[PDB]
Amino acid sequence: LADADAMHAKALADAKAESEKVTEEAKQDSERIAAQLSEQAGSEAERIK
Amino acid sequence: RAQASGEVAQTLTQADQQLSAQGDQVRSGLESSVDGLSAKLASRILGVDV
Repeated sequence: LADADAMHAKALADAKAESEKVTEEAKQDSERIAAQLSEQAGSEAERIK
Repeated sequence: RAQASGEVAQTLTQADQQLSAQGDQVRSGLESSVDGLSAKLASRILGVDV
């Protein structure tokens, strides 16, 4: 029971760490997708000009 | 896209105005040119100058 409680604590800690890592990776993604879409917007605007 | 479309529409309107004025001036000049152009065209059609 002590080992299982420690396993649950470790699982929660690792879940927090993994969620933080996933959020950081997703923020970097969101940034890159936003940059790509902004470049596409510029290309479309210049084509129309 | 909307900003570029609006800018393009404004440029088209400004052209339709200024270029229309330019065309009016060029038409004024062509009005003087008509006499000589027609005279030479008739001369070529008939032959023997005139």
